[PDB]
Amino acid sequence: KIEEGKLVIWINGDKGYNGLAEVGKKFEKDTGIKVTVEHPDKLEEKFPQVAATGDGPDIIFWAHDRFGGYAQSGLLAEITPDKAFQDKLYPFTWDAVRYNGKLIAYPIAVEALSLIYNKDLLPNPPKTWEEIPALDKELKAKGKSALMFNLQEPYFTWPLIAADGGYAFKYENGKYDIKDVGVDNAGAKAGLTFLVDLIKNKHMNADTDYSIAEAAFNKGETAMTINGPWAWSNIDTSKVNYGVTVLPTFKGQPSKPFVGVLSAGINAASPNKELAKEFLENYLLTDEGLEAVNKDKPLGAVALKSYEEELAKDPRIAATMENAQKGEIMPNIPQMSAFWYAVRTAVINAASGRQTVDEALKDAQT
Repeated sequence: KIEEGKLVIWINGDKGYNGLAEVGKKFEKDTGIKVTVEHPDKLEEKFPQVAATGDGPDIIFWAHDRFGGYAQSGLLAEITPDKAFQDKLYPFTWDAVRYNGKLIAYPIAVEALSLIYNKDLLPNPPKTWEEIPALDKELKAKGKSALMFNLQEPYFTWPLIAADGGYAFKYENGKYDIKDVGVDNAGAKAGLTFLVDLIKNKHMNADTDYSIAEAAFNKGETAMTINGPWAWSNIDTSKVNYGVTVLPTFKGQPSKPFVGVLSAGINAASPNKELAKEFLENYLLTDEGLEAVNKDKPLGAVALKSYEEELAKDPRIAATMENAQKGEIMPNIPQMSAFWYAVRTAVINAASGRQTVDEALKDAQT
C-alpha cells in the first residue's frame, strides 16, 4: 500500500522539516521524482501503528533507540549501504542503528551533553571533576554556585557515575545483553560516592532540577552547567558571554553521556528501497543536504565526516562530537524502560540519603 515512484516522509516539527522540503526539491529538479514531507504531532505514536498495516511514510527521522525495537517489529527496512559510504560517515554513528547484526537506518544527527560555562565567571575551565568541589569554595565567596543541573534524571547523572566502570547494558557486535545490566560495578560506586560528596558538603542541592538550573545560569548565578543542544538558543537569550566545552574527566576515565542519534529509518513494508537509499546517500548525507536542513534548524553534531569538518568551526559542535564519541550509545531495547524506573530511584535513595551508595545501586540492580 506504500506507493511507488513517489516518496513521502514524516519528520517531527522541531527540526528543519522545511530543509527536508528543500532537499526534496533539489531531488525534484535533478531527477524529476516528487518528494513530499509532512510534520504532524505524535509521529512516534503514528509510525508503528500504520507500519504494522503496511502503510504510512517511507522515511522517518527519529531517535535510534525506538528504531532497534522497530527493527524487531518488522517496521524498519534493512538498509544496504556501501563501504565507501560507511567510510563517508562516522562508524560510532552506525553503532546506533544496529539490531541483530542487521543495519536498519542511516544516521544523520548525533546528540550529546556538553559543559556550558560563563567565560566571565571562569576564564579557564577545569578538566577534572575532582577540581569542582575546591573551586566551589571560591564561588560561595562571590555569592555564586559552581554547578547546578537536573538531578531528577539519570540522563544527566550517567556521564559521571558510569565514567569509570558503569555501563547500562553490555553492548557488543550490535547486540545488547539483557543479563548484563551493569550497575554493581566499582566505577558506579565511585561515581555515586562522588555525587554524595558533592551533595553532603552542600556544593549543590538535591531538590534542584532543570528549570532552576537553566534559569539561574541565564541570570549568570551558577557558572557551570551540563546540557545538550536544545537549550543553546535559550542561553543566547541571556547574552552572557559563554562557551561550550567537553565535560571534565574523572579519575582519568572521561565522562560518558548518552549519545542520541537522529537517524532516518526506511519502512520495512516499502517497495521503494533504492529511491530512498539514493535520496539518503547522494542528497541527504552530503554537504549540501545537511547544509540545506541546517539553514532552518541545525543538527549539532552530524554523522557525515566532511560536514562535521564544516561544522567543527563552531566550538559547541566540537564539544558535542567529542562527548558523543566518548559517550555511551543509547540502548535500543525495552528493558531500558525499567532502567529509567530502577536507577532513578537509586539517586532518590542517594541524594536524599534514605539508603547508602551500595544499597541504592544494588536495589537498582535487580
